Amino acid sequence: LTGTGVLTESNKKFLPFQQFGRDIADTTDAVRDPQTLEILDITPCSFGGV
Amino acid sequence: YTMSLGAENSVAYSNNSIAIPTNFTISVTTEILPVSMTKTSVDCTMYICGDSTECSNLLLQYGSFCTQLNRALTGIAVEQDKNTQEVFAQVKQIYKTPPIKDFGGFNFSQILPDPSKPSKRSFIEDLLFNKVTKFNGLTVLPPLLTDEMIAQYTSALLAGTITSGWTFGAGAALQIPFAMQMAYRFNGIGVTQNVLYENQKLIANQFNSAIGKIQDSLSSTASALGKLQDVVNQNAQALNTLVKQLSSNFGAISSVLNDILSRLDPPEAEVQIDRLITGRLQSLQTYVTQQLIRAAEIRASANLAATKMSECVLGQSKRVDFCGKGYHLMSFPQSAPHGVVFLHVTYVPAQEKNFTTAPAICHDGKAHFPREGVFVSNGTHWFVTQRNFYEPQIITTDNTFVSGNCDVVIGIVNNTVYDP
Amino acid sequence: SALGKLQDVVNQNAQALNTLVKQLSSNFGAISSVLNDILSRLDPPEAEVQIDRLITGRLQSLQTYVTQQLIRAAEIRASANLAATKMSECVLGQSKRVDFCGKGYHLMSFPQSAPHGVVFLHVTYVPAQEKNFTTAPAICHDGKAHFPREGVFVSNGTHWFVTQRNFYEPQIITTDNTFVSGNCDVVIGIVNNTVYDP
Amino acid sequence: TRAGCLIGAEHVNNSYECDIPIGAGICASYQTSQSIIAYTMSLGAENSVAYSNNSIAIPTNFTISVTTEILPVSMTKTSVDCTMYICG
Ligand SMILES: *[C@@H]1O[C@H](CO)[C@@H](O[C@@H]2O[C@H](CO)[C@@H](O)[C@H](O)[C@H]2NC(C)=O)[C@H](O)[C@H]1NC(C)=O
Ligand SMILES: *[C@@H]1O[C@H](CO)[C@@H](O[C@@H]2O[C@H](CO)[C@@H](O)[C@H](O)[C@H]2NC(C)=O)[C@H](O)[C@H]1NC(C)=O
Ligand SMILES: *[C@@H]1O[C@H](CO)[C@@H](O[C@@H]2O[C@H](CO)[C@@H](O)[C@H](O)[C@H]2NC(C)=O)[C@H](O)[C@H]1NC(C)=O
Ligand SMILES: *[C@@H]1O[C@H](CO)[C@@H](O[C@@H]2O[C@H](CO)[C@@H](O)[C@H](O)[C@H]2NC(C)=O)[C@H](O)[C@H]1NC(C)=O
Ligand SMILES: *[C@@H]1O[C@H](CO)[C@@H](O[C@@H]2O[C@H](CO)[C@@H](O)[C@H](O)[C@H]2NC(C)=O)[C@H](O)[C@H]1NC(C)=O
Ligand SMILES: *[C@@H]1O[C@H](CO)[C@@H](O[C@@H]2O[C@H](CO)[C@@H](O)[C@H](O)[C@H]2NC(C)=O)[C@H](O)[C@H]1NC(C)=O
Ligand SMILES: *[C@@H]1O[C@H](CO)[C@@H](O)[C@H](O)[C@H]1NC(C)=O
Ligand SMILES: *[C@@H]1O[C@H](CO)[C@@H](O)[C@H](O)[C@H]1NC(C)=O
Ligand SMILES: *[C@@H]1O[C@H](CO)[C@@H](O)[C@H](O)[C@H]1NC(C)=O
Ligand SMILES: *[C@@H]1O[C@H](CO)[C@@H](O)[C@H](O)[C@H]1NC(C)=O
Ligand SMILES: *[C@@H]1O[C@H](CO)[C@@H](O)[C@H](O)[C@H]1NC(C)=O
Ligand SMILES: *[C@@H]1O[C@H](CO)[C@@H](O)[C@H](O)[C@H]1NC(C)=O
Repeated sequence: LTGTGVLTESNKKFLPFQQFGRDIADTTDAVRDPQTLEILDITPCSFGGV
Repeated sequence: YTMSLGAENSVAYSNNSIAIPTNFTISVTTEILPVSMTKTSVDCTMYICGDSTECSNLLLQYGSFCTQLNRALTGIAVEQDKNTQEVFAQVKQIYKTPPIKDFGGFNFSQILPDPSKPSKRSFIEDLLFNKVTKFNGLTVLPPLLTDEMIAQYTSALLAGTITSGWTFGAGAALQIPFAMQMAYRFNGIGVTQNVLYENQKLIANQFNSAIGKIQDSLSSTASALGKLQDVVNQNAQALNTLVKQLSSNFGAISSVLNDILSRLDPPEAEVQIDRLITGRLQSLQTYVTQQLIRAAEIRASANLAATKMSECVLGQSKRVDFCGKGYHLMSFPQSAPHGVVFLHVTYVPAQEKNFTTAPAICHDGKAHFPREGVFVSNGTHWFVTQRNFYEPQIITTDNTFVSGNCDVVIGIVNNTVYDP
Repeated sequence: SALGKLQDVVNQNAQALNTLVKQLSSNFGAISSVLNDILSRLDPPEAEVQIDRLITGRLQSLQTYVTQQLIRAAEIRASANLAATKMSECVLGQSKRVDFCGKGYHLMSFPQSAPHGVVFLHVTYVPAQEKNFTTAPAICHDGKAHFPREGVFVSNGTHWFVTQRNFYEPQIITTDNTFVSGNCDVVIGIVNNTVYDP
Repeated sequence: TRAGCLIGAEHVNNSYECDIPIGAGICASYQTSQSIIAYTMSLGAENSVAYSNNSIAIPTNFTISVTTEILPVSMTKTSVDCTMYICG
């Protein structure tokens, strides 16, 4: 599962069988790391107009 | 069921009967208008392609479509500040109230700003604010004026209205006692000023009561501010739709640009990308068109709001239903999220009695007409009185004027006129 | 910059039209934006493919243009309706609408023409020197409460006068200036003075 | 600021009429040695009205003002041929 972004530790709980989560827009919100079974949140990299 | 259009009312019309109010009430009503909407902005390239180089290059085949869409949205966002500025920023100075709130019994403490809060809003304004209530190239620009700044303009308009009447809206603010200001407003609706002074306590009490009713109405009924909530909901829905469209395949193997890119070589990847571009571009164009139409609707509302501020708050209107129902006396603005709320104070006749009337009285062959008011009778004696409030007076030569004689006016009454 | 509103209308339409023209140079996936390059080089079974994609692109560009002009046209019409209203209420009469015909009290207006628009010159009256006077809602004389028919009662610190509200012009208070209703015990803040009877 | 990161303008804590708007209460202008500055905009001068229960202000003079209001009425009557534009 790929993408570009900033990873932080999450403070949410996944059920034991869930592998990743999604937001209201149905995009990837968070993932379960495959080696350490911890949940990380994915934040888009900052951007804006100039 | 078949709906009713209202109760029936047979008016007791006759060629010699007039009904005249002997009492009145003061009513304060609330009118709510949208002024602006969220200044959103959408990046025409990021929405469609993200950070994909291949997609970005394919979009060059469409020329200026990308920039036209951003230009249109930018224009809307600018207009939203223009609308706000026109409605509220129309006072030349920021006026303040005196430290001693002596307004002749009229209590404005619920509409004046509260000095103890971090945001100087009135009690009513706090109620209004409490009741009204994805990253793919989509952003929101802040408004130029902040809520605190709007509150200051509102406060200035209110302070002006209370201490200098409408004068500040034409020239310099010139102080006037509040009760005298009301006297002018009463003459302005056809009611002689002595009516105000002789009933000053009553009028002030009815006013104060009406404000308390407003606080309860707004506190208990969330739906009261539905017009502003509606603007918010429609823009939110349009935007969520734009986002959901990114998940459509439009004939593609996948809606995800990265799934196409990570699996196919360019000679094939481009086919899949091109169809996603067409679909996403069409979806974005649809969004922008709808926002232009919606923006126009809001602007029209803002223009109306600006007009009401000028004609209802900065003066006394003669337009019949323009500044609330009843005869207009004065109005006070309050701010609201993305809009303005007006409190309109009107005079309503409220107890009528059946009097006999006549168009004229003939005395010694001369036809006498009232200068002001009408002639009435209680069944024994004839009096002259002002039209909007029963107050009978002896008919004298200082009340009437003479033109013509007993043989011209239809329905002329045989009586005398007193000469002091 | 004084006439920026009219210049703005011109600039927006010019920009929209230039955009429509520039779009003719886009390929939209075609080998060439020039219809004649396609026709002079390819046999019909192939030329049609290239032509069809140019048509789709050009048709979409034109539809976009027309939609924008319909929206813009509506904005102008609304302005024209306002202008027509002002001609009727500011030029052909004297308006009572507070900020409708300029700031200050309206006296009269005069139209002037302009490219694609109208310019109004609004003549208004503005009060311009105030002074601080003492006032009262009424004067009681021999138990009778006297109110002005027009104007207000004022005092210069020693004498009371009645004057028109919008321009200081003090007059002796007489029975021809005031009317009587009620007495000294009803009006709040009523002043103790006399009224002259000619 | 709340409107973004502003680089090159000098922020001051004075208050001035708005010239070039930035957002969220902030504007910028070029002034006195002349450089771009950023500031909170002023909403106007303050005016404490001398209100009392017995004082009225009355003008003793007036002026005549003439102001200009400009409104658009029409736009160029363009026309586009739906076939020629596309096909020549
Ligand atoms: C104006 O009305 C407000 C209520 O809307 C009055 O507020 C009350 O003030 C007293 C103190 O004098 C408090 O004990 C009450 O609890 C307050 N009432 C509420 C609902 O908070 C205010 O006194 C009135 N002002 C004048 C001059 O009459
Ligand atoms: C005009 O109507 C008002 C009410 O709108 C009358 O005032 C009320 O009188 C009753 C007694 O009959 C009191 O209990 C209420 O408290 C009064 N209300 C207020 C706000 O003061 C008034 O008396 C009527 N006047 C005439 C001449 O009929
Ligand atoms: C109206 O008042 C007049 C007196 O001012 C009454 O007196 C006269 O009546 C006779 C008979 O009808 C008329 O010919 C005279 O012309 C009247 N005098 C004048 C000055 O008009 C008259 O009767 C009264 N009319 C009614 C209907 O009561
Ligand atoms: C019409 O109004 C008059 C007063 O203007 C009433 O007459 C008065 O009645 C009182 C007793 O209630 C007497 O003390 C006064 O002297 C009478 N005045 C006059 C001029 O006669 C008259 O009764 C009323 N008529 C009707 C039908 O209401
Ligand atoms: C207002 O003017 C009256 C005279 O018109 C003064 O004269 C009387 O004063 C006594 C004592 O206060 C009262 O009981 C009388 O009722 C007054 N006469 C009348 C006709 O009202 C009165 O003193 C003056 N009041 C003030 C405050 O100067
Ligand atoms: C208030 O106005 C009156 C005039 O209406 C001023 O009194 C006059 O003063 C002149 C001298 O400047 C005398 O010649 C007149 O005879 C006075 N008239 C009267 C009726 O006394 C009065 O001084 C003004 N008061 C103030 C405080 O300015
Ligand atoms: C993967 O291997 C590392 C290193 O031996 C170990 O620390 C980790 O717990 C292992 N994770 C899983 C899911 O087996
Ligand atoms: C006037 O009289 C009619 C009967 O002729 C009655 O129905 C009506 O209610 C009366 N109106 C008032 C104000 O008393
Ligand atoms: C009013 O109507 C009655 C109906 O019976 C009629 O007799 C009377 O002459 C009329 N009066 C006037 C002034 O029209
Ligand atoms: C009225 O008096 C106040 C002081 O109480 C003063 O500040 C104000 O400028 C005066 N107004 C005029 C018109 O002289
Ligand atoms: C005006 O206010 C003063 C405040 O000291 C008070 O003494 C006076 O009685 C008030 N007069 C009126 C008519 O309200
Ligand atoms: C801010 O205000 C202080 C006075 O309180 C003044 O000394 C200082 O120079 C001002 N600074 C700026 C950047 O405006």
